[PDB]
Amino acid sequence: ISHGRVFRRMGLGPESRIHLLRNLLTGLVRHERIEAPWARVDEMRGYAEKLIDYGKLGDTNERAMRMADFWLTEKDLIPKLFQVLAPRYKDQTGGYTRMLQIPNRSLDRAKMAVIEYKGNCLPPLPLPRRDSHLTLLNQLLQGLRQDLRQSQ
Amino acid sequence: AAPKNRRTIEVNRCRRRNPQKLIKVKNNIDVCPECGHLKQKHVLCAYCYEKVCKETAEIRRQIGKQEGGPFKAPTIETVVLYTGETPSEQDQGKRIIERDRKRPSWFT
Amino acid sequence: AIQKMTRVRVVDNSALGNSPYHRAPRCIHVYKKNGVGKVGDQILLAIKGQKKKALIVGHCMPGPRMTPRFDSNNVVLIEDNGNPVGTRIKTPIPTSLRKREGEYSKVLAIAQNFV
Amino acid sequence: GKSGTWWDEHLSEENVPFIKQLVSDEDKAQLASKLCPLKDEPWPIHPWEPGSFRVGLIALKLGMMPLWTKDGQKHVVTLLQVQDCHVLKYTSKENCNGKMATLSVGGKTVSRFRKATSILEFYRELGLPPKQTVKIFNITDNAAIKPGTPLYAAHFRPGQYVDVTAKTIGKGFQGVMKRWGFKGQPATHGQTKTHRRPGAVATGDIGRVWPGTKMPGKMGNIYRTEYGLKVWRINTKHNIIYVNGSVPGHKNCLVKVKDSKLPAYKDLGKNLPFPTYFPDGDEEELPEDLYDENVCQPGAPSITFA
Amino acid sequence: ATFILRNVIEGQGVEICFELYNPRVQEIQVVKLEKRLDDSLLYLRDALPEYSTFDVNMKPVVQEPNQKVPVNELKVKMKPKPWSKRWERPNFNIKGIRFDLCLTEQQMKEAQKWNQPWLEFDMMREYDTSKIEAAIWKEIEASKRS
RNA sequence: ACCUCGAUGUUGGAUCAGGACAUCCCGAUGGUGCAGCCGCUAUUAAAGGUUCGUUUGUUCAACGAUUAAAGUCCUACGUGAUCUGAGUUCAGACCGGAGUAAUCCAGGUCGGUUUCUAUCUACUUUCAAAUUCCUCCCUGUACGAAAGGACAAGAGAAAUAAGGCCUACUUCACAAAGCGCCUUCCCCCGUAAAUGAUAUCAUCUCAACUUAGUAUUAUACCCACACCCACCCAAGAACAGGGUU
RNA sequence: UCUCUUACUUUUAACCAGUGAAAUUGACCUGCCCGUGAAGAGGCGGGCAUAACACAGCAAGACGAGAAGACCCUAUGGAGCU
RNA sequence: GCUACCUAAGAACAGCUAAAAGAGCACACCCGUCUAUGUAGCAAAAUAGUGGGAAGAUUUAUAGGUAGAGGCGACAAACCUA
Ligand SMILES: [Mg+2]
Ligand SMILES: [Mg+2]
Ligand SMILES: [Mg+2]
Ligand SMILES: [Mg+2]
Ligand SMILES: [Mg+2]
Ligand SMILES: [Mg+2]
Ligand SMILES: [Mg+2]
Ligand SMILES: [Mg+2]
Ligand SMILES: [Mg+2]
Ligand SMILES: [Mg+2]
Ligand SMILES: [Mg+2]
Ligand SMILES: [Mg+2]
Ligand SMILES: [Mg+2]
Ligand SMILES: [Mg+2]
Ligand SMILES: [Mg+2]
Ligand SMILES: [Mg+2]
Ligand SMILES: [Mg+2]
Ligand SMILES: [Mg+2]
Ligand SMILES: [Mg+2]
Ligand SMILES: [Mg+2]
Ligand SMILES: [Mg+2]
Ligand SMILES: [Mg+2]
Ligand SMILES: [Mg+2]
Ligand SMILES: [Mg+2]
Ligand SMILES: [Mg+2]
Ligand SMILES: [Mg+2]
Ligand SMILES: [Mg+2]
Ligand SMILES: [Mg+2]
Ligand SMILES: [Mg+2]
Ligand SMILES: [Mg+2]
Ligand SMILES: [Zn+2]
Repeated sequence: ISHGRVFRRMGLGPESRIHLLRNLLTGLVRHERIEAPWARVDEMRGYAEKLIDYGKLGDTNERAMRMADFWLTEKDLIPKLFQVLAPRYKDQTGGYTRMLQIPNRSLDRAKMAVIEYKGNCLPPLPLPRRDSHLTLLNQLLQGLRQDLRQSQ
Repeated sequence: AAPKNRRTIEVNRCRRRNPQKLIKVKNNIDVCPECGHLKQKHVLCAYCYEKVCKETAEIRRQIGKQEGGPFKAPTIETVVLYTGETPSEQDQGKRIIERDRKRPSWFT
Repeated sequence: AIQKMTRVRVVDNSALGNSPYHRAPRCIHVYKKNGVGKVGDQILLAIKGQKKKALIVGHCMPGPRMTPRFDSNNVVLIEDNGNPVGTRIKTPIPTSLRKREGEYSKVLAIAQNFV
Repeated sequence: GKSGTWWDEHLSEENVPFIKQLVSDEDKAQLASKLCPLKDEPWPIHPWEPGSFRVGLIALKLGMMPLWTKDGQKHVVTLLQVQDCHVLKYTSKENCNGKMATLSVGGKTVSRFRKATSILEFYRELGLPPKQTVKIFNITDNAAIKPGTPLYAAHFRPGQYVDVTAKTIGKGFQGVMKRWGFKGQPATHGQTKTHRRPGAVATGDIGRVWPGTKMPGKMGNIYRTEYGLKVWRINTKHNIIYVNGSVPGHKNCLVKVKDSKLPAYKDLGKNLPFPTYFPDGDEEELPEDLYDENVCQPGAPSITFA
Repeated sequence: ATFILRNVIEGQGVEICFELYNPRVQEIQVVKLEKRLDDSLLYLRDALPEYSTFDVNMKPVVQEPNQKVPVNELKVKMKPKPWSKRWERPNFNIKGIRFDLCLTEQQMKEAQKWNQPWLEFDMMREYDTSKIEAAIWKEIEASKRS
């Protein structure tokens, strides 16, 4: 029975799971693009949201500094996270880290996904664009909207 | 445990040819507006995915060739370029990484 | 909860519980349908190798809300018919035992402090 | 062949919020239109009879809050909020089973995009938004109510025992000790793979097992009826029912509360509205909270014993 | 909402479980408002009786409500090792027990094995209460005004 | 010694129960060597319990504390493809005895490997209508010379089993359990009595009928044929179940 | 250890990808009760029962699987000790 | 060449208490009293501690000898290539 409980187990326990999530977070901060199973990328995004929030809260804070030093095992990523990814989202709150699903892997055929931050100097992934506002259904909806607006 | 007799071929057919074990026919396969290499709903196309993966790999190769040794991570943003294209005025403090090919139509 | 084979300390002023002995007095039976004894129940206590009844005046587990929670199992000795053994009760007795008033009239009268 | 489709598939980026707002305004207008059922064409109201019953309500279990009385005791009440409760249709006596009439009552409102075609057609012909679940109450003949009237939580009054039934929390495929409550073998007393095993199931002479043998499996995924639930407080503004005891089910779920059928509470609804509490024809505004003559009100100036 | 009060009455520990919202409560009076280094004094059952013993007829000390609530940084000893719970475990996080005059270095060394440094940086398990606090404060202000 | 030495596992205990009365009890009668609470006899009814412990190896057997009881038999002297051998069916040894020795003990003791991935039948909430102890005015009344104590009714507190909950106590926390809380509603056939002939009295009827004397032809969960990529879930092994305004 | 069990992690458990067994098999279109028989019947008599096909757990039976029983008895078949 | 015994030349045993010792705890090492896991397993005899010894009746690398009407035996009818 696991009602209302998340925390998907991956490694041999909580410590191994946290270590794997920290490694994934470091890789995502470095390369800004990682393909991994859906649960792993979901947890990575969930932790990266709070990481970006804490990095945006301030730099001189000792709590955020200790958290960045703990969750980043490369040291050099801390100044980058504090001076690039923090001033970038100064106008956004919690709207970032877009998740996209890929088919399968050519090894064990496992469900994977790729996530990335907004902006991104790398070319954007092919986003599932919706239908244009010129199809029959869209034109009929626009006509009905204009009719109800002129009738009001 | 040990069987007292032997299962027949009829029981085997009824067990292995049931619609529960047979593979279901999915109806989520469509086409892609770009390129078109048989994609699926809620799943990105493999062709454009491979293209953007190769492009990201080339950009990372160029970055590693420009950075040199490990343990760097610059404190400024980055911007990639292609053949020609002079840097703009709002891209002075960003690292310039130019390539050696024309600019694609899917990267603006 | 005071069940059986429990090392309880006598808090009375008699010559049985206050006298030293090589074995602590332990309960052997609870006068109830089940084997769970709460405050205000009659139990059998073996003191100095004998058979005498007892009365639970405060265990250690928290029952309801408006009730005390003593750190030690307090038990006042009692005979068969309603006559207490001890005459001075130094340990405080909770006010939850005053709802009887019929079978423990003298035990509540020989007491001192109340919580 | 035909592929899967939904409602927000062939829409642009400027049409989905428009459709959402339009359908929201539509359902709000449809809910507001059925606000005064008495001024329309109401059915004739019959007086209360000792040999008759009435229709229940559908509430939503919010949570459980403690409650105290005037004598000093502490009880427990459960919050049952009635969001939207209406009548769907009406079946006569000679069309169901030839015994007692029935009424179709729906739960809270939902969307029109995730329902069947027949359900949408029925809710369009009736004039109400679709509901989540549909319940049926067995009533008599003189308690006939026109379908399409709002049902508030003020239908019950403090001082009546009701029965609330819902779907309990399922445990899935669990063991037998946690399901039926069977005792287990000792732990480290040399036991070899038997700490949670039932052991025997039958005898050796019968050569089989009985169907009424308690064995592990699915448990909890069923509806259970609870009896003996007295109400202590009736809310009017938020429409909250304060039933004593526990409600079988989890939180934020639709329940089914109705009158009790126990022999100790046979004819006790003579001081209650037999049809339906109408806030239009009553010619009076009930207070926000209806307290009982035994529950300690929150505005009490510290009750003291004497 | 309930709270347990610890006090020794005639060499006997009495713990009453009152209720903050109960019709039988007459009046709640604070005798000495002060904080400590721990938010849960459940370890007082295994301590010396002289620490948990207070005078029942003591006079409440009055002060200003602007002293930032003075915190009493007083350490309490413990009875040998017949204790109730394992307070030496890092999961309890207690900074008010003198482990120098009660336990040895090997006991602390073997008890520190259950330390979870990753729990302090779990991030997701942190309950950030700010908007809810502002909402309930606005609600209580609107209820107190009119 | 009638299938069973090309193999029928052997005493208990834990778990799980089924059936039967030659019935301990609560349901209902008649008598008494029934003065009232303590007892006995004969009948109908199985919807339940049959405790907490010690030591001896026990199904046997011994002793301490309760209520109405610590009831009996069969189910491979129930159940080892679920669990343990404390002995009982070996290889070693010790004490006592028979025996030239070897050897043996329906005389005693120390320890003495417990193996199987479910093939087949059959099962996986049958949805539900419980049982009982104590106290209070009656009660210190009928009863004897005295102990003592009810028959029945009303009210209040409680024990086992079943159906649920986390918000108040605990395990300790975006959840799940009990040590905490709510409810559990109808009986079951044996007599006591009018009139009546056969048998003009009398007669309760394996005659035609009248009263306790049959509860019930009971009541609530749950009963919309098809939008389904994907996400979430108090729903969940897959599947299936609910929401996405 | 129990009254009275519980909170979490791993192996393991359920599905996806492949290598892939062992014991065992007269054939099975394989339900229950009463009674009978080589004496304990899913295949016999009389009744009750019945659209078909997989997945996930327990043991009541098919006197289920492994050893031509080590316990009792026969053998003019052996061997050890005195 | 595993195991019983013997022969010649070698190696091994931290640290503390070392009462002088076929002394004690305790590394590496010699053997395996018990629990749990499997009995077609990692293994035709395994996995951790609770275990006894560990300055000597201790263990071990090399080479040789004692074999069935027998070898050997601090005597288990124990061992002599599962
Ligand atoms: Mg894993
Ligand atoms: Mg157990
Ligand atoms: Mg075990
Ligand atoms: Mg074993
Ligand atoms: Mg404790
Ligand atoms: Mg024979
Ligand atoms: Mg035989
Ligand atoms: Mg055979
Ligand atoms: Mg066999
Ligand atoms: Mg009888
Ligand atoms: Mg015992
Ligand atoms: Mg047997
Ligand atoms: Mg068996
Ligand atoms: Mg076995
Ligand atoms: Mg031994
Ligand atoms: Mg099966
Ligand atoms: Mg078969
Ligand atoms: Mg597979
Ligand atoms: Mg024949
Ligand atoms: Mg038969
Ligand atoms: Mg057969
Ligand atoms: Mg043979
Ligand atoms: Mg012969
Ligand atoms: Mg011969
Ligand atoms: Mg010969
Ligand atoms: Mg010979
Ligand atoms: Mg030797
Ligand atoms: Mg020595
Ligand atoms: Mg030694
Ligand atoms: Mg010998
Ligand atoms: Zn494409």
